[PDB]
This record gives sequence, structure tokens and C-alpha cells, in this order.
Amino acid sequence: SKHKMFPFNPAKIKKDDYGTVVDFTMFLPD
Amino acid sequence: MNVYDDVLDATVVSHSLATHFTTSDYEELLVVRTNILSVYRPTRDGKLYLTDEFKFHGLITDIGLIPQKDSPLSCLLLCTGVAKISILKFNTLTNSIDTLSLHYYEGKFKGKSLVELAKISTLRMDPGSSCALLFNNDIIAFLPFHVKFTAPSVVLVASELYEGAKNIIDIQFLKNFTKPTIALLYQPKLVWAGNTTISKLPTQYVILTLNIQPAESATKIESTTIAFVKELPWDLHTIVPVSNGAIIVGTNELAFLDNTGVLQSTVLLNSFADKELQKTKIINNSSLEIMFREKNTTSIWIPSSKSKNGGSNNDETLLLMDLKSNIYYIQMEAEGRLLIKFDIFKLPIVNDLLKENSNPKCITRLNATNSNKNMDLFIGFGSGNALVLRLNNLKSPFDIELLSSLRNVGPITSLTVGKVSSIDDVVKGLPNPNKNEYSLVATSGNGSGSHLTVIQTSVQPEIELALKFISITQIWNLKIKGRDRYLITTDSTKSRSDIYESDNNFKLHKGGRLRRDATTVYISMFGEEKRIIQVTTNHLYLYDTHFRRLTTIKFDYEVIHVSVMDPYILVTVSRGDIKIFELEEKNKRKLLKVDLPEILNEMVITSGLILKSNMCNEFLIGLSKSQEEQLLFTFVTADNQIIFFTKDHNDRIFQLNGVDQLNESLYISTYQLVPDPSIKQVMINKLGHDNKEEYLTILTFGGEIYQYRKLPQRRSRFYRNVTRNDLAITGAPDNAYAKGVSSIERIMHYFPDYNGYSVIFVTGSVPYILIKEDDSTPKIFKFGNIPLVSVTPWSERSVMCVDDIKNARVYTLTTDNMYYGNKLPLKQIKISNVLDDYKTLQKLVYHERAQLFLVSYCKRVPYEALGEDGEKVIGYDENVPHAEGFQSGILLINPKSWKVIDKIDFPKNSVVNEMRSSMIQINSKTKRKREYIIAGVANATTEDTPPTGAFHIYDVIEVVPEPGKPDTNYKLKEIFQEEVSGTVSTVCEVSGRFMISQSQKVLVRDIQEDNSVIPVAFLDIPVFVTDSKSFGNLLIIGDAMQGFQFIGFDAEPYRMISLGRSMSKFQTMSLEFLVNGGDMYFAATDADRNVHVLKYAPDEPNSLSGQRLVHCSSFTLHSTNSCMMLLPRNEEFGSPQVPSFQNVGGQVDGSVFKIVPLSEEKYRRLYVIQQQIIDRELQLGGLNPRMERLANDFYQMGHSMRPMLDFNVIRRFCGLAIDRRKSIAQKAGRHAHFEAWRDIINIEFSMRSLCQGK
Amino acid sequence: TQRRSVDVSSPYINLYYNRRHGLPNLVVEPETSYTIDIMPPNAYRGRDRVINLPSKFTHLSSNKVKHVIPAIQWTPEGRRLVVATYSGEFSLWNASSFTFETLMQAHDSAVTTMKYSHDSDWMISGDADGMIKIWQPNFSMVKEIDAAHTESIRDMAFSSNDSKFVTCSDDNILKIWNFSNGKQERVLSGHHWDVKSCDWHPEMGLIASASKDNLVKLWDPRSGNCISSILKFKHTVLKTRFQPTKGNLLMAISKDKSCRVFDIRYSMKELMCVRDETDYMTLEWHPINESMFTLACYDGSLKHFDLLQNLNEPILTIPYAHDKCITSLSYNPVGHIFATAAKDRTIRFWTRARPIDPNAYDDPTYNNKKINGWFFGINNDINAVREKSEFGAAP
Amino acid sequence: MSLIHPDTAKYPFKFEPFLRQEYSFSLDPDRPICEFYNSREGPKSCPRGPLCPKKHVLPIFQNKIVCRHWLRGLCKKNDQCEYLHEYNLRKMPE
Amino acid sequence: RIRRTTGIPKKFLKSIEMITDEGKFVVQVEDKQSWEDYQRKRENRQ
RNA sequence: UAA
Ligand SMILES: [Zn+2]
Ligand SMILES: [Zn+2]
Repeated sequence: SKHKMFPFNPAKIKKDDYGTVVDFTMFLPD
Repeated sequence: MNVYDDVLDATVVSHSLATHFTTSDYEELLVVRTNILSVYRPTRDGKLYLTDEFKFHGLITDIGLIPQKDSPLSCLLLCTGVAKISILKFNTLTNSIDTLSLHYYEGKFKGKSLVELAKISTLRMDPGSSCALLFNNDIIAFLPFHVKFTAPSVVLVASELYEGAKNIIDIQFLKNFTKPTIALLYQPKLVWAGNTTISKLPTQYVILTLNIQPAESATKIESTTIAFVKELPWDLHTIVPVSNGAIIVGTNELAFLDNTGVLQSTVLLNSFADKELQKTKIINNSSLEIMFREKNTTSIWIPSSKSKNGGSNNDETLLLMDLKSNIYYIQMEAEGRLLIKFDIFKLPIVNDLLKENSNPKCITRLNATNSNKNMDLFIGFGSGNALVLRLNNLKSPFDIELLSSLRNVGPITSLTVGKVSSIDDVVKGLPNPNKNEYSLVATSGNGSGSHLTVIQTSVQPEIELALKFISITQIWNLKIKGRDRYLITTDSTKSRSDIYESDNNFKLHKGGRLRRDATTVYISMFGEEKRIIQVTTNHLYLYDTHFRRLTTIKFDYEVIHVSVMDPYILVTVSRGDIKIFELEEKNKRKLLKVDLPEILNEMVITSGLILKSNMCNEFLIGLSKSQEEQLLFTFVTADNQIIFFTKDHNDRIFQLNGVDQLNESLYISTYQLVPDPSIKQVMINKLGHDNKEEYLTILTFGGEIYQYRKLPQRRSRFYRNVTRNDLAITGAPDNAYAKGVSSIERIMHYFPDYNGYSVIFVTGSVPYILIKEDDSTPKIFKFGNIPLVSVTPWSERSVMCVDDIKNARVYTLTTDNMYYGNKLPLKQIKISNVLDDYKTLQKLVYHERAQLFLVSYCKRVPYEALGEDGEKVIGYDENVPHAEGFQSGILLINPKSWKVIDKIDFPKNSVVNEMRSSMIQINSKTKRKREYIIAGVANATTEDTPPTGAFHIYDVIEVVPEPGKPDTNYKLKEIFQEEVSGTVSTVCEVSGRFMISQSQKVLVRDIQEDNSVIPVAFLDIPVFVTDSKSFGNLLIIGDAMQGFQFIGFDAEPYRMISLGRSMSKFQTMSLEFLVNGGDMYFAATDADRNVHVLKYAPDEPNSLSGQRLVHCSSFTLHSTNSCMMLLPRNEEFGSPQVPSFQNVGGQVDGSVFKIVPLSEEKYRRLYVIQQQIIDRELQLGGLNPRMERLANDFYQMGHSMRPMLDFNVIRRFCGLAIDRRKSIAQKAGRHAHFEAWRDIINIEFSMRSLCQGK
Repeated sequence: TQRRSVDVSSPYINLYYNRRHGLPNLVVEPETSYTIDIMPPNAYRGRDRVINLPSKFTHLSSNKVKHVIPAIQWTPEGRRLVVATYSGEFSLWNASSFTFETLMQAHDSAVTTMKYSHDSDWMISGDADGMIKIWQPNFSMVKEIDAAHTESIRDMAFSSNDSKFVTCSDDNILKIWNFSNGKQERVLSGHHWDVKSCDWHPEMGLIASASKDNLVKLWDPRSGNCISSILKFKHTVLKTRFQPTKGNLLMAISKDKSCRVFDIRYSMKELMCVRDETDYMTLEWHPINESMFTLACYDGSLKHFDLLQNLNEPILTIPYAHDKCITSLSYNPVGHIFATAAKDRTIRFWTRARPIDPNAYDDPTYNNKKINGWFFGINNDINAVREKSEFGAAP
Repeated sequence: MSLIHPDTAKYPFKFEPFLRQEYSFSLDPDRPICEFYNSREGPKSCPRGPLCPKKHVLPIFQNKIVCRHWLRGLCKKNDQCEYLHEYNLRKMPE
Repeated sequence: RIRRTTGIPKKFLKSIEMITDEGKFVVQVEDKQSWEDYQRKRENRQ
């Protein structure tokens, strides 16, 4: 009913002066 | 705030398939140009008849074929963008394509890729209809097919299929395997020409059988190694599977590897082959010098035809194809597993019918006939027009003939505005019907067949006869025996009619009993060309051939509409009641009244006509046959309902259901009985050139034209393609753009034979003609540049037209080099003849003062590398094929005859990288300006030699034409010549002074009266100037690596102020200014098919006083952009004091696009409308226009609230139903419908500024 | 007087002619006439990246006073190469002809690192006294910054937007600086013992550091808190760099004779761990082709790697590229010239291989037959290919 | 106007006052030299101020010899140089 | 151990009364005009 | 009038 279509809604990144603000918990080597 | 529209549709054919997608009665030919999927029915004689066309929102990367159970039709596998697959099926009920499923692989590909993905993914289909793989590079996405419709997909790197797979060159499905198996060609260590000495045989080949386990939630694929070959030549790039193995195509070798995985033999195609380097198996040395230097070699493999008892006839043929359109026959005489007599033979083309075609894209066999001797082949080409060829005797007497061609404007490498028509104000003693109009002229092709393509803004008719003051309001031409007698004219203002016998120079016949003292509403032949019927304002008269009155019928009220068929007359009067009379068969002179249904009189009829069609046959008694069209009395009611009935109607009236709302689909149904009339005139008639199909054309009171197509099967239904944006917008419903219908009433006239074309003429201030080619949908074209009041048939295959100034002209359709498809009439101008064959033409300019065209040819001569001195570089080889250099010159072309008037040649290695016709200030004190031709010549040489170039200043001078032929009165005079250090990649004029670019340098020079040229300014560019444009004293210079920069130019104290730079770094292709009112924006095309909008915003906070250009939006195009130009913009309603401009760009795929800047409120309206259309309407292949246009590397840095609008999405608003249109419009704005229609008209007519000039 | 010139203008003319006409980039054949079909380095991706290898020694350069060269840096557009000397001078060298002489006398002590702004508008240079000067593209000294660090500056990297830059020194401290006023922002505290290298992520807000504590750390520029440590190197990590274009890969070299490339997208995943019998001295990512980088060793021996070709050995080794320890590498932004400086007080330029070359992979840079002025003819040759010699020698 | 050569010289851009303030620039390169502005006296010598429609020549362009460092893009003095920062061939130092 | 003024245009050299040119010892100073010009350009509008 |  909503018609098949490729989704497209990317999340905007904050992008302050130091760069893009990202989740820093993805950098632990584990 | 900009909107993107396609001026021209793509013409380069990139893919082709033969299948049964929309029907099983015949094998259709699917053609993909760039984003348009056209279904063709190939005839026996090779003609291509279009059945249905579809336009997609994204670049169609590849197409695949897959069948489905319990259906003869095959689902279409559509690949678009980067790693996207949409399964398409054809809905025969709705006559449209509906998406079955969507598969997205870009995210997984990015997650599994160490480096950035390739721009184009490659699709491969198993010849067992069980699986399909899509690989970008080293990453393969598998799409299993169940034998619900698709199993879950799995994405994996090539390394986990085979351990050694490290750099995939090609992947192909192998044939004659029980299980789906693939062949991988890869190079674990990358090797090129400069790497071969220290790396021998790097290419590896592995055969893996894929065991697919489709589970409910995921899919597991297990691969078993069938064979592995490790020593292969470095230049192998293409795998061509065959019945018993695979042919590996390289630049220098042709390797055959059987399904068991042994190198049986190779063929050394040229002197660069790995001679004695492999030395493992059979070697077939060849001195034919065949080079497959392309990345992927196009080929067709035809399986062996079955014999009478079921054999093979041993006729399995494989044909290769060079970039130069050389067809090669490769034979495989294998008696089994072993193969003998492996060789390649070049097919001889005696008549060189492939001379004008290069860079083939696809080959498809049209008709099989169960024989590999004869072959009909459709081949799409990147430069020439796509050809349908017939191959008769494939032997190791062979002959090839051309059956039909699909017009291709090839790569549009240049764009300019000039005077192709209206060079002379007076033609045949009368003003030019398309006077003071300009048209786009582009350069097309990449070689011998390169030509000039005139993108005509309007159809230019051929005038063979011109009259003055022969008409006032309307004309009619009678044909006693097809002899053009009795050109009756009428004068509505003074109620006068005249005869003007047209046998002899339109003399007054002065005889007969014709009512001269009354306004003639309609007069035509009647009763099988034995009677003449004339309907005046309040009377009906029946005459004979000699105008002797026989019957007179008096009408109480004045008549309005009247239509004639051979036995019947239909007359409508002011009250709205309908009167139909039937002529007496025996002795005429009666005109018996025809009984009408009593339901008809109680409802109001706006217009009516007598019609012949078979659409209502299935609802009539004793009629279930396709042919034998019935006579239908069609009428239009006040509620926009189309009704009709037969002569023996009893009391049943039928109706085209759904036409009041202008739905996508209409069907015939019984009619059972709000006065808001919009439909003004309808008529159902055949259109086309040789394949004439029935079409329902509707003329609305607002001036816009709607067309429906009757399907050859299930003829009681009419369909309109809403996805295809083929029908031009000519008006607006709710009295918007009333100036298009206010002056001259719009009347549609049908002509079954214009020049063999069944066309529809629409009168008005801006006339329109509807022309349908056999291979294209009907198109509405602007007809001339003067108003058309009345049009009547003339002689055989001609019409007579009368304008608003009482001038009569006889017109014929020009069909010699013209293609009446692709949204605009295209004129092919062949500059190269059989005598002097100039190669690819480029950098076309127009000299306004002399009214001439200048183009630069570019011949590809062999390149001889030389050092700083005149010494050949060490590693040369004379007895080997060499790489191609360049050799260019300037051609002076007179548009009057389209012949080269003056030609000058530049030395070896020279390429004219930029030529411009510019107004140069030759005196600063007096501000005198002269139009000079400036050509930027770059010496295209190797990297290791110092870069050099030259610039030439040319003045077009008027000389005495040499006796013998006219139009040779102009010659090129070289004002100034200078060789400079550094390649001259661009030429641009700024404030009467011209700026050229050296190597990493740009210089501004000024010319004085004494023809002295001296540099005055100086600026340093980062890497390499790709394009440069000037707006007054402001300049933009594009860089091959760092975007572009904004530069202001000052005089007296000459300065080059660095106003700003683009923060985004991209390899720009073309530049142009997008002013949009007080502000300033720039349009930059990227090498990644992206066009960027950037603005100069010194007042913005984080712009460093404007030094950082603000990135506004990025818009992904469907092909690379070769050229951009600034064009004045036409305003229909609001004409501000400041001028307006638009950007026009030519694409490599043969398409032309324009960017139209918009104001704030217009942008808001169109943006909300586009969002509503995208979110609520059904996209064709499931493609998201936002994903197609904005999913690029610059999405994050742009303004997410102000993207570039795609006019292709907006035009779907015009194609919606009336109620749907209102619902979409009201979502933002109380008067949003009216203003939205107004600015849609403004965008559509934005390029009509070419219609008025000087 | 004609001389060797390496200009990419004509290849760009050919490339844009091919692109604007829809023609493909034709495969180059092993013959000199096919050199015209060698496209500029920015045009090669995928399997064509092998063409971008700077395997050909094209020029040897040196200054009038032979000083140690601690750092070299190409101009942001690649027009010139800036050579810093141990005496605190700047040597400029035009890329087209490898010719320039005039010095600058930039710093009072040995210049240890230079870095250009992403917008090509500024350069920041440190020295041995902890002094961080700021330069305009015309080399105008606009900001002094005296006591930037107590010890010698080691590395400096600009933020993506260029308003901030991080500096590290022999002192075990990293300082974030606001470029607008030159003021010192928060201090990145940690890193026992000296910190040798630092880098800013090309787009993300992230700092990668290398120190003597055998650690590579990730920092939050906004907060200054260390967010991740790499406990893999067994000795001092000398250099660490992000991939300049996308930044998905972080590579660092250690005195433990091991080079490690980390995929920052997936939990610091170990991609490549190559080891050599000689110490790795400095590294350099390819500016155009990802997955390709060059390692410089203590015995010369330039080593070029490819993530997509070999994860254990270099795809090309130039065993005798320099006569002594190589101190600094610098790829041209255009990607067609590779510049290397070593302790032998010489700057050597490298270009892409030719379709045919008698002396290919036989130059005295590939075999140690460096007799007298073996580079005299290589530097004085007008052409590039040259005829076969004994090894590629000269007088 | 002319479709071949559209008139883009005198266009009402709204950043014209900014271009007059910074760079002392305008969209008319051949504007007359102001008779009030004096390079030595400074920007305060013009009654119309920096937004003067005429031309205010900076003192850098009053120099007699073209700067050799500016030609190479290596002039450390910028607008304060005593040599001409203009591509004037007749004023070149031989 | 003591440097010599090589590229400095002597406009940014001040007599210290470190680095010398001809007998007299000087020191390199900033380009105050350029840095303050940059700060002025960072402000909004002009 | 120079670095
Ligand atoms: Zn003034
Ligand atoms: Zn100067």
C-alpha cells in the first residue's frame, strides 16, 4: 500500500570544528 | 534553489536483450539507452517497431533475464546505480511494469571493501535460471532463484570462494554444468605494460561449482574447485563462455580453456603477444594486428542449432568485436573434450557499413530461424547509431547488409547556439515561418561518422508555395479526384466566403451556387467525392461537383461544431442539441435524418465528431474481430465524458470510462446518466510513419494535450504512460497560462499523409505538430515560429497553412536527415563527405557577426614519441602497431549550405582543447569590441616531454566569393598567433580580454587595434584547468583535482583577485554560472557524474569573507557531462528588469540537460510537490529519486533542506488525475495548484528564449 | 637548455579528451609510443593502481650545503617540494624540473616537521626548540608561538575543517591548538615516555598518537580523554598515519621492526602485520590509491605495499633506493612524483614506470653497483627511458 | 539581448558593496580613477569612503619594477612590497 | 651555531642589540599585518 | 628601491 521503493534517509552527522562527532565506543580493540 | 530537466533523452544504446517480457506472440527486443527501457518488435525486414517505453529515475547499469513458472513471460532483472537489483515483471492487466522485489547491496559491499567501490557493478546470469551474481570488485553478491520468488541473498568476498582470488578481472557462468558453476579470472599480483619484465604470467583462472543452500533466514554457498590454471598472459580481461569451455579474450591473446580447466590453445593476435613466454600448449601465431585494448570486449555467442532429429549441425558460432567495429569470427571445431582448429577470422565488410560506428556496447540476435548461417544482429554503439545488421553466410560468400538503425546523437562533445534556420528573413517571397529563432547545434560521434546535430527548438517545414491575403479566418481544400480544386475560404468578421479555384493559380471560380455572403463553418467532399456539403452559420447546403445546389437545410440557431464522414454529416448548434443526417445512397439530394438516443438530448454536449474505430467491437452484437472498424458518433459532455454510439445503436451508449479525471487507463463501458467543461476536442486516429497505431488525443480548454494509446490486443482499453516523460506540456488546466489560447483558438487537425507520416496539427499562437516515428512514441513539437490559424491538406503529402497575417504557405515534412523523436526534432548535418573525411568534430562555436559555424576536427594519427630535440625516444618499434596521437584544425562552415568554406590545419600532436567566439575589446578608450575566434591548441604529447601549446586569434573577414558557387565569401584571417610553454587547455573571454591557461598557469591578454596581444594579468592554478567561464569581470576556473575557484578580474591596475575556492575537492568537468537573481551560484560537473551547486556568500559567517564557497547541493547525473553553456532564460508571466539565465549541458550518452534557477516561493512549491510525488506515487522500478540523485560522496556537506529538484519527478504532477493533482498541490499553499502550473510552464518553456532573437 | 621535465598537463589533456568523448582508457602496450596512453595518476583505480607505482628513479637532488634533511613536504597543489634542513632553513624545489636553489632560513633550530592546511592556505612548522611557526603559502611568517612545547616538536596534524591542529613533541604531551588565535586548547595527557608521531583523522574528530611506551592511542579532540590504546607494538611506535582520503585504515611502524595496519571501522582490526630484518624508519600512504603505501627502512630499501595484493610482503622493493637511512617520504598530491630524503644528504625523486625501459628495475637503485656519479646521466637526461647501460651508470 | 553573447557585464549582484570594501573591486573593470583618493594619504582621503564607485588604486600598484618574488608566488611583503605586483612586461626587471 | 638571514626580506628583522646578517645581530618578527588581516577576514561580512 |  506504501509502494515498493528503495529506502533513503541517511542520518546527518554533527560535523563540528574538530570533525564529525562519532560514537567513540567503536574503537576498543576488544 | 535550482531544478534539473532533460532537454534531450539519451540515445547511446548500452544494453540489449531478446525475450518475451510484454508478450509471447513474438520475441521482443529490450533496449536500454541510459535510463529508458524501450521494448521493440523486430519485423521480418529488420525494422524496429516500438511497443512500450519506460523511463527510470536511475542509470540502468545492466539488465538480466529470468523466467518464472506458470507464465510464458520472463521477469526482468534491472541493475541500477551501485550494487542495486530490482526484479521487474510486466503486468499485462495494467499494461505496466510492477516491481517484484528490491535488493540493496551497496551497504554490504562497502562493509566488505577495504577501498572505495567501483562506480559500476557487473551482473552475471547463470544459464540455468537458478542464480545471478553481481560483483563490484573482489566482492560477489549472489541472488539465488527458487525453482518467495527469490531466495535470500548472500554477499561474500572472492577470497572465501577460492583462497587465491585477490584481484578479480572477470567472472562468468560456465555452460553445460548440472550445478551453477563460475569461472574467475584474477591476478594475485597486478601487472601492466611497465611491469611485465619482472613478472611472468600473473593471470590465474579457477572454475568453482557453487552449491547453494537457501534457508529460511539466510543462504549458505559452498564451492568446490573444479580446475585451476595459474600461468596465463597478463592482458587477459574478458571471459567468453562457450559450450565446451570458455574463450578468454585479452589485448594480445585469445585463450581457450575447456570446462575441465586446461589451456588447449591460444591465438597471438598481434606483435605484443607473449611469444614463447607461455610455451605450454598449441600456439596459433597471427599477424592480423588485432588489439582488444578495451577493458571488456563485446561479443555474441550463438548456440548450435538443433538438427531434424535433434543434433547440433556443429554451427555454434562466436563473434568478437573491436572498438573500431570490426567483427571477428572465432570457430571451435572440437570433436569432444579435445578441441582442434582454433582460429580467429575477420569478417570482410566490402561496403564498410560499420565505418561510422565505434565502441560497440551490446550484440543481440533478432530472428533465429533455427539456423546459424543467416543472422539478424542488433548492435548498440557508443558513437554511431545502433544498427540492425543481416549476416548471411558465416564461412571461414559472406555479405552484410544494413536493415535498420536507431538514431544516436552519439557523444554530445560540444554545444552552441546558432542560426540553423532563419538565416534569410524572406523565403519564397514571404517572411520565414521560423524567423529570428535560434537552435542548439552539438558535435556528435567519435570518428569518421562524426557530424553536427541540430537540436531544433521547433519543426522547420519546407516551403514550396506561398500566397498572400488568400484567407481571413479559415480555409478548406477540396479534392474532386485528388486534383486540389476549390480552395474555399471564409471571412467570419464580415460573413464572407469565396471560392478561389486552385487548379490555375488560385483564380476566382466565380461560378456555382456557393453561399458567398455567409460565414462558412465547414465545407468538404461528401458522398464518395460526388457531392459538396457546405455548412454556414444558419444553413446547410448540399451541392454537386459543379456547385449546383441540391438540398438546403435551415437551422434555427447558429451551428458550432460539424464533422463529415463519407455517408454521414454531424451538426451541432448553439443550444447543444445534436443533429445527424445521412446522405441518400441511391440518388443523393435527400440527407435523411438519423435517429438519436433520447438519452442524448437531455444532457449537454460540448463537442462531437464522427469516428471510425474497432475499440467498441467487443460490446457490439456479432462483432469480435480486430479489423472492420465501426462508425462511431463520438461526443464530449460538459463533465468531460467521452461517449459514442453506432448507427444501429438501438438505445445503448458507450463511454470511455475514466477520461473525466484523465486517469492513466481508460476502458469502454456502458454509459448511464456538474458542468465544469475542460475537454475541448478529442479525436481517435492512427499515428506513425509505417506502423500506424490508434491514438486518442484530447485537447483541453487550457491548451494542453493529452494522448492515450490503444493496445493492439484488448482494444477496448486506452493507456497513458505516466513514468515516460515524452509528451511535452503545452498548457495548464485551471486557466493558468491563458495567453497560450487567448489569441488564436486551438484546433486539432489530423493528416494521415504529411510525408508518409500520420500527424496531428494544433493551431494557435504557438502551433504544435504531433509526429510519431516507428521506433518512438508520439511527440509534440513546436511548429515554426509564427502563429497558425488554419491548416488544410494540399496535394499529395502536403499541407497548406495560413498565419495570423493572412499569409498562406504550403508545407512538407522534411525527412532526409531528420529524426522526429527524442523530445525535439534532430537534424543530422554531415560535414565530412566522401571526398574530405574529417574525423571527430569538437568545440563548435557560432560567429554572430558573420553568421557562420566554426568546428575543430581531430584526426587520430599514430603517435611518434620524440624527446626535447628531434630524436625518437629509445624504446620505439617501427614494425609494431602504435598508439594514436592527435592532429587538429579549424573548419569554417556556412550554415546556408552546411559546407566547409575555409579550413586551416595545425601541426602534429595538436588538439584544439577549447575554441570560443568572443567579443574582444580592441580599444579601451573607445570601448570598441570585435568578435574574434580564439582557439586554444594543446600539444597532446607524453608526460616526459615539456608541455607546449599555442593560441590563435581569428577574424572572419568578408572576401569576394570565388566564381562558381556562392556562400564562399568569408575567410579566416589569423589576427595573432603565438606558441606558449604549457598546454592550452581552455580559452575564456573576460571583460573584452581573453584568458587562456598554460600548464599550471592562467594568463589574461588584451588585443589592441594594431593586432598586438600582450599579457596583462597572471594567476596560478593548482593542477590542470578543465573548464573556465566568465560572467562580466568574474571568472571561474575548474581544476582537475581541487574543484574550482572564483576569480575576479580588474583592469588598468590589472588584478586577479582570488574571491573564493570550492572547499569540496573533485575532478570537475565543466563549469557555468547559476546566477538566480541578486545572489551568485556556480554549477560544477564532476567526473563521477555529479553536478554541484556552490554559491559566493561573503556575508555568511564561516566563509572567510567568501573565500570558502558554500556547497549548496549535489545532483548525480546518469552520464558524464562533456560541455556546459549559459543560455538566457525565457519568462512567461513575470519578466523582471534584470536578465535571467539557465545552464545547458551536453552528456556523453547523447542526452541534453538544463538547470533552471528558481525563486524562493517557486522552489518551495516545487519542492513540496516533488516530495509528495516521491512519497505517495509509485516509482517505476522502485527507484528512489532521492537515492538516485543525492546518494553521492557530497550528501553530508550539502544543504539537506534545499536539494536540486528533478523536473522528471515534477512532471508526474502534470500526469496525475485532476483530484489527485489538487490533493498533491494543496499540501502546501492555498493557490499552490495555479502557481505550480504557472512555474511548471515557466520551466518547460524556459528554453523558448531561442524562439526570439535579435 | 633542455632538461628532464615531469609535467602531467598533456596526460590530463588526453584523459579529459577520453572522458568528454566517452572513449575508454586504452590498455598501454609495452612500447614507447603507448606512453601517451598513460593517464594521470588520479585516473587509475582498481586493478589500474599498479600503474601508479613510483618504481622509476628519475632525479637525484641536493643542496649547496649538505645538511641533514629531517622532513620534506610537497606544496598542497604539488607545485613545489619544501625541504627542511638541520640548520632551520627551507629549501624549495620546483616539481616540473627539480630545480631551485634559494634558501629561506625559516627556524633558528632544526626544523623537524611541516604540515600544510587542508585548504592550502597555511603551513605550520615545528623545530627542535619546541617552536611552532605559522606560514602563509607565500612563506610569510605570521605567527611565532614560542613555548609551544618544552622539547622538540615531532609531528603536527590539521583537523578536517583546519581550525584546529594537534602537535606532539619529545615531551610526553599532545596539545590541541585553536588556529584562529594560536591559543592552546586542552592537553592530551598520558603516553608515558616521549610521543613520536600524531595524526588527525581526515574527516572524523580523532587523534592517533605514537610514543615510546609501545602504545598507539586514540584521543577525543573535544574532551582530551584517551578512548583506545593499541597494545600490540613491542617497541617505540615511530610513526602513525591515517589513510589520507577515507581514513578507514590506520597504519603505524614500530622500532620492533613491524608495520601494522588497523581497520578502524571494526574494533581496531589487525589487517596487515609485516616484519623486516631492517628497521622501518618512516611511512607514507599513497595520496590517490587507497590500500597502497610505502615504507622506508634503515638501509634505504624503499618498500611499496598493497593491502589488496600482498598482506605479508611488499609488491615492489627498491633495495638500494638510498645510500643511508631514509628520513622522510612525500608523495606528490598529483601522485606522479615520489620524493624521498635520507641521511646521505640527498633528495631523490621517483616517477611511474614506462611501458618499455631497458634499465627498468636495473638502475643502481635496484643493484648496489653505485660507482662514482652513477646518477649524473639519470639527472642530466632530457628523455626518460634511456638506452641500456652496464647497470644504469654515468660519468 | 543577444543569445550568442548574453550581456553579463552590468549585473546587480548584492555583494558589490562587499567587493568595494574588500579588494576595492567592482563589476566594471574599466571604471574611472577617483580624483579624490590618494594612495599616500590613505583610505580616509576619499569623501565617498570605500564604497566609491570609482577606482582607488592601492600604493602597491604605483611601484616601478615588477616584483620578482611575486611572479614566483613567493613575495613575503604582500601589499606592502616596494615592487610592482602587476604583470607588466614593460616594467619587468629585464 | 649562529644562523644567517637568508630569505627574510629585512622588513621583519629587528636589531636585537641568535641570527645575524652583517655584523649586527637581528631577530625575525611576525608579519603583524598578515595575521591581523586574516583575523579581520574571519569576521562576518567584510 | 629587494629576500
Ligand atoms: Zn573615491
Ligand atoms: Zn613583492
